[PDB]
Amino acid sequence: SETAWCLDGFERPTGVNPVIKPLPTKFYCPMREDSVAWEESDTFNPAATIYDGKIVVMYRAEDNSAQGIGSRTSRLGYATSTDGIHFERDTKPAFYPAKDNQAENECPGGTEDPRIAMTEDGTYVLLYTQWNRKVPRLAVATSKDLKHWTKFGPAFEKAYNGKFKDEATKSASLVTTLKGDKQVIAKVNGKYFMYWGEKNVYAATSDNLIDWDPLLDENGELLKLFSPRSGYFDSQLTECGPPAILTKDGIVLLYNGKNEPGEKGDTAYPANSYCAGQALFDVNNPTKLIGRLDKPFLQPTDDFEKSGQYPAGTVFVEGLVYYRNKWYLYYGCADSFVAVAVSDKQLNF
Ligand SMILES: [Mg+2]
Repeated sequence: SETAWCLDGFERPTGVNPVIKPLPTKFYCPMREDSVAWEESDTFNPAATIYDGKIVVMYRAEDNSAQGIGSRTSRLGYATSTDGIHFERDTKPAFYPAKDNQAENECPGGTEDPRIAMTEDGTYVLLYTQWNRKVPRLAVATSKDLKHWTKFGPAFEKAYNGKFKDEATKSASLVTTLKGDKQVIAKVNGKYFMYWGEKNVYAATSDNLIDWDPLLDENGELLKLFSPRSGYFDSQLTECGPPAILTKDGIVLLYNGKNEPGEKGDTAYPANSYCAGQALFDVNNPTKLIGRLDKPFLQPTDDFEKSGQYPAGTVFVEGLVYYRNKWYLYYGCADSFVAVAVSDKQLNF
């Protein structure tokens, strides 16, 4: 099969979704200095990882402090599961804006759209968006326990004398691999590597997981590994999803395509909807694109995927774990809920 390399075979378990919905839970916010209903409006765009024998989903939670996409405060919840479907949720968010070293970048919009991957020595590396209602910035935090976090600030703060420190950035997929059943961050040609971006798929390297250097073209502009394309589901945006997976057949990148309305999109899919795709890069040259799905492997199907805070619908893939011999894929549903799909497919390592 020409698509044998992809991680497909996903199925929504019958009747279980969504697995995380909003709740009226309160916590004392150090940014507001006030008790806030931190997950009252929408719970979506989740990171996922494995810690202490369980699946952990860290979901993007929004309060009702305003109406409109990007108008409120995002904080990350902490939910655990032993079956991938039923979650036990903390009442206090595990990650949030505060009067800390990142206050200016994260106030008042908070901390959005997390992805998590883990090093071989057990360090969780969180890539997320800082939102201060001016510029979204991709930033890095680390922890050993997913609760005691150190914030290191924007991923591109230092690179090339700060060239990109005030550019709008988000949505990063670190390269990982499986060593046996254990999913860990993997160097490519001696460097840590990630795919990142929303408007195109860009990349960056690092020696230390915190300071990242975006790949550039000959003019010193961001190198576009691939881009939105006329006539396909990913015709307006190509936005990186969960961490990438280095297999024997290439580096697999799950990503989110936004469909251009009308004839320059794929009219098989709803206008403006986000449906999930996959790309494949060469293991030795990780900027060399060697595969890309013509059609999405996941699309809005249930009513809470087809419309919500985002009216045109999303299945926004962002968390992915290998647990109890299966893949559990966590995705945002129309910027409003978290859902799971499960696959038995075994990739080649
Ligand atoms: Mg093999």
